[PDB]
Amino acid sequence: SKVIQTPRYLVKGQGQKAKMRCIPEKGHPVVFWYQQNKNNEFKFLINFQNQEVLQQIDMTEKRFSAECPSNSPCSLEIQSSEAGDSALYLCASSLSQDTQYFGPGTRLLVLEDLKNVFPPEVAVFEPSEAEISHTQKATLVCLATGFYPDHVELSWWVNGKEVHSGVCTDPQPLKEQPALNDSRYALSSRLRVSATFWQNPRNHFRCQVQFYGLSENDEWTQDRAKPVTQIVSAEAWGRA
Amino acid sequence: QVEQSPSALSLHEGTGSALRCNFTTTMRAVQWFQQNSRGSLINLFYLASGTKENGRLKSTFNSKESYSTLHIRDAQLEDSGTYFCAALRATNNKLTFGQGTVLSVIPDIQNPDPAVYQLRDSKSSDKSVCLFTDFDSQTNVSQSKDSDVYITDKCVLDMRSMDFKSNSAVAWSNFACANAFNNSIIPEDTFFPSP
Repeated sequence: SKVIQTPRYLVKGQGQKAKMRCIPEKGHPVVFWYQQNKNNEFKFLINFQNQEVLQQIDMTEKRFSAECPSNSPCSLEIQSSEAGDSALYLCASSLSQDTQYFGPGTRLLVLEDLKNVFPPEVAVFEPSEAEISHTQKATLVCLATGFYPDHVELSWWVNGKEVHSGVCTDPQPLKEQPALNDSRYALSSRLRVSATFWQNPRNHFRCQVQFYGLSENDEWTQDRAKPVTQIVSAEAWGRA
Repeated sequence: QVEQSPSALSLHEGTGSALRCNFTTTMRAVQWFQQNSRGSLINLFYLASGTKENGRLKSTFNSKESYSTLHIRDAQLEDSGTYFCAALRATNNKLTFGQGTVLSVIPDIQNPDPAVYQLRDSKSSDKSVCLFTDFDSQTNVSQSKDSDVYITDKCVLDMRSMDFKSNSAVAWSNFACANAFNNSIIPEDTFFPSP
């Protein structure tokens, strides 16, 4: 039931190889791969029992190689990556028992090239005094700006622990330059706390953005820093 | 294949409704999922017949009659997401997915206090954003019409310990908070702190 899939996001340029892994909980020998697109259509890709394929998409539509070796994670791989490959690749497994359990998937994006890939810049904005005296509350705002593609995960950390209560993050990044299909993105998130909590200077707040970019394998031949997968953070301390 | 309905759905917090999936060929079993924002498909139910319960969710499946329902009652924010039914053919281990129901729960704002605040960068004082917050769910935030102005959609956060919910939207540029949200229709009584 606790299926693992890696990486959570993948960006590739056309004509590059795209590899993703799945690892079913042990006890589950049946592994399915599905493709979900942005219109929420699912397409069955292939099915494994043990190391043997049970069913598969139409052969003339098959764009990937896939395998489930013994004592190894199931892998699925596209050799000549193309735009139309961009999607959420889902892995599921079952045990007789017909239930299928899904992993968190791999979000694959295919671009002409990796030249416009940029990591986020991150900033934290401190609550206004006006909000405090008007509501006895204090909203912090995190901005992640200038990243591409929109492959990020934002989290908030209070005194070293991840928090979920009082947090709200945009579902959709916005385009810094909507005219360009190539535009960089921005994303905002709020964390709201009581006034007294914010006013305690012993309290520490961090907004953390995990960015998914290039890996060691990608070739970077450019003047600027290779935009590798990385974490960018911004922080603030409470204030009386 | 499958016919799921509705396609989209807005429930006020605390209200309920039913999703339905008709099957146009005979199925032997159905699964229901909720896909959250993270893209995680969360298993709600598996049924080969009859009816099951699972908290505030109820599900029924009838193979002869060829449909399945999923009932949500007492809707919570956490229920938001996209629901899918998926079925196994009776005569193929692959699931066939319905088109999906996108579910939006409308938070109940108990004591609206609409306001627009200005917040400064922790690192740099000159940088700032505008926060429109505490309006009731009736309000809508319109995107900016200027290309140098950025305005997010509204977002509801839930401070659980205090049992307090609040909507907000963020705007920034490279200007004045007093007119950041002007292309939106905001409450008459909206507080604009006098900085």
